[PDB]
Amino acid sequence: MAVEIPNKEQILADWEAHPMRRPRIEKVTINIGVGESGERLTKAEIMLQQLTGQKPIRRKAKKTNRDFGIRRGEPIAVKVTLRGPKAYELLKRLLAAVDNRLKASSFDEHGNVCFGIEEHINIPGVEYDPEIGIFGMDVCVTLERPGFRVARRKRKRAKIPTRHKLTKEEGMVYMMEEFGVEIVEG
Amino acid sequence: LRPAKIDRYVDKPAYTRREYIRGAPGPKITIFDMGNPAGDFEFEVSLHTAEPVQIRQNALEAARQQVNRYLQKNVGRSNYHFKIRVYPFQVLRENPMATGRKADRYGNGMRRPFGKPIGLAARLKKDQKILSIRVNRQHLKFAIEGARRAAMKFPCKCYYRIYDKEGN
Amino acid sequence: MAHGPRYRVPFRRRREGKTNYRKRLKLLKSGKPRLVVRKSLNHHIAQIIVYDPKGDRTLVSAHTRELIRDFGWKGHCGNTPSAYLLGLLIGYKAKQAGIEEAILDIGLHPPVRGSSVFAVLKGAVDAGLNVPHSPEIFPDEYRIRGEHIAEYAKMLKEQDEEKFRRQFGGYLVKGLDPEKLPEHFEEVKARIIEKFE
Amino acid sequence: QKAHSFRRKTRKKLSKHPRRRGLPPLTRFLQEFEVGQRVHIVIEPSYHKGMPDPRFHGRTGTVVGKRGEAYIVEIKDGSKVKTLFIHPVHLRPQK
RNA sequence: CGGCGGCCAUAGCGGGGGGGCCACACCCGGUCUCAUUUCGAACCCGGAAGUUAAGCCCCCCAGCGAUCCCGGUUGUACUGCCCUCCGAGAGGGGGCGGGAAGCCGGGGACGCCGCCGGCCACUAUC
RNA sequence: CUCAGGCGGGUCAGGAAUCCGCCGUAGAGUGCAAGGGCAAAAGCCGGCCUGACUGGACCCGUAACAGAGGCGGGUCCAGC
RNA sequence: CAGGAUGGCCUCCCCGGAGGUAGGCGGUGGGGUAGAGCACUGAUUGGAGGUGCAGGGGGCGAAAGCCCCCGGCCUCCUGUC
Repeated sequence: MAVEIPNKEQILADWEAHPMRRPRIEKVTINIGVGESGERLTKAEIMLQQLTGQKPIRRKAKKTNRDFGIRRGEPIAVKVTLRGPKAYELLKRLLAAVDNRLKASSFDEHGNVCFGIEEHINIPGVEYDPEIGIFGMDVCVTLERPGFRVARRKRKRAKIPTRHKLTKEEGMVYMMEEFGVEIVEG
Repeated sequence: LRPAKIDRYVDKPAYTRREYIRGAPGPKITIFDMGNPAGDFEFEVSLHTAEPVQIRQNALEAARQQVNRYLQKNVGRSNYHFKIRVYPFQVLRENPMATGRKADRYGNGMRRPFGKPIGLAARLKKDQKILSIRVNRQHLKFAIEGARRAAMKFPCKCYYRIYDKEGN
Repeated sequence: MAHGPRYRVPFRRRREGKTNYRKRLKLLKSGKPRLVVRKSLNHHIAQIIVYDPKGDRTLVSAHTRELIRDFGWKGHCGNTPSAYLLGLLIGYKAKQAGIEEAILDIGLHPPVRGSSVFAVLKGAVDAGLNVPHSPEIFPDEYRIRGEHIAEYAKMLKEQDEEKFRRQFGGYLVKGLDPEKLPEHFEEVKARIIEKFE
Repeated sequence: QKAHSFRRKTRKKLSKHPRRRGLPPLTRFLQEFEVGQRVHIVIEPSYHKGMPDPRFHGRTGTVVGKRGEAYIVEIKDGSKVKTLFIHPVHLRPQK
């Protein structure tokens, strides 16, 4: 169908109506799920740290399989959580490198979005690259309302019902405004 | 197989669970719904049970078939809906016998006088429906004849009898 | 608990999301009063509270709303030297409680040095109380005097931006701290007296 | 005994409705019980460490004094006079 | 408004309004005391310019849930007590003393209460 | 700091580890039978640490009431 | 184990000494057996409507190919206890 246009008007209306109620981007967590480590050592980690500009974190193993995660207590994957300008800067160079125009039926159901394209790492010369060359990615954006912060801390914990809650419509256009293109179909 | 002489009443405590018997043989009745749907008929005729019992798996199938055979030949299966409501759960217990001698008793006194599962039986309480059939008024008279024939094959007796619910 | 009769009892305070039962059970055992210190962004509260199974009774309260009025103190009320001189006011009313025992209920908060709960505690001891702690957790002199903050406050000014002296951010806009002055603290700290002048 | 040491005639006796399950109000753990006071002793299975033999359930004694955190209650189990040490969790006031 | 409790869903869900909300939130600076095996998000130092919109407080609506009651089923199901009372030796029934759940219909119930401060106040607005 | 599990989105051969949100009063986990207990925990994580300590009682089980050794635990206080 | 010992228990004597509570009622405590049920832990009988899927049959064949289908594997208002 179509999706962008109602979303955009709502978010614009809401800002005018109360300009410290508008939705925001809480974090962008860039991850490689399938792993570069389990049976090898991730040199993709070095590539990720330059790309984010922040320290990445190792990921302990669980369960027993035969692929990845064969024993427990071994690192498997790498992610970095970006917030603020550090996220926005990532998004513009990385989304542009890969494809745009992906369905809002292939994004999350809560106003959230995951991008799914694999291949190409920005920043030459690092993408030739020994030992791991260009690896795959998944980029998640968690969007939330401003008032939730109240819940997160230890004081005045409240789960905010629909009277100020994050609605699926607004979060997608807010991300798109920053850098992004979403297709109409969805 | 013994006769029905303890398989004809409730007298042993409810001990169903296959996690304390560890499995027991399935029902000798292989079919439970027969005929057509229950909305294609107006009226409802039951055979009604008046006495608590345990009725064996063997008696449920004999009773059920004997009704169904007559119903099939005369009426055809274009008409009637016939259901046997109950399901056997009740687990059965027997001391094992081969009537030995010498060192063998069978028996026993004790040296495990305890049960074994030979079957399942259905506990029919007062005011339950042993059989429930749907028919029109036309096809009343076949169902009543089948129903007399069941009533003998019941381990005791009925005294609420061939009962018009009426469903009307 | 949730909907219909299911596992676990509801509780007014689980829903409120306050208190730490574990800590609380431990605290109460001594039979000594709780000084319930709670923190906020621009208020800090201490109250000497006893427990009774019927409702608690509060013997004396003191607020940062009782230090702003009537003691010539402007300050901010979220800052560390407001907590210190709050310890002093509940240090003059703890000599009117007639017992000098005053132990910390922090509700649900972590213990790290340079905190409000330490800052008030720190003011209470000097006020003349005697309490159970082992020291390793008190702020330094620069926090109490109001000097760390003084170095930050001159740096930043509000509705301006510059490169060293009017740079954007909080700096304290008050009639007797326009740039945050440890002179102000020294006057008010001299006001010490149990008659509340 | 051959099937007794702390459990026998229990499961269902220590079981409760889901509404009476969840660790109980804090007030009762804190609750003080005086000496010269008559107390009902009721098994609370939410707290393992310090819990009566099921035989003791529903007995009524007089608090003879205290050891530590627990109290020492004199009770009559049958004819015999016995003293049982238990936490405030497993006492309720009579009236 | 706040803070500390008691009974611990009669204070659950949903939706509606206002704020008599510096002080409590969002919000903004993070140099410094300090939280992150990644990010001031979390924890903590600092501030309030902006937003009442949550939250939070107050008021209200029961459709859902939970609490309690009335009537119907029902004094029925079930039961303590006794019998040369009945049946072929099982046993049952009557009297007598008691009397449940599930369900249907009809309702109260969207808190109450205790202590202490506080913009405003000297009171209860809330 | 709060869970199996489910739901949708990413990654992979589905899937798992792993990621993002939403649902989720306990079905998870607690070495091992069974049962009971438990969600700001006894479950999960990080750090520190080695009290699985010495001594002497108290109490109950053992062995209900009601005699009955040895043994076990819980609960105290003293010392470290 | 067709046996002893020690209690409970029986009797006789002696000592201390004012209540005792088998009975019945109310108040304050404990509880899942009769009964009853679908609200869990739970075993399972049966037909619908989903076609959500592992697959044994067919089709535009590219024999369950994108797409629907039929043993069926498991949801859902229901169905025995």
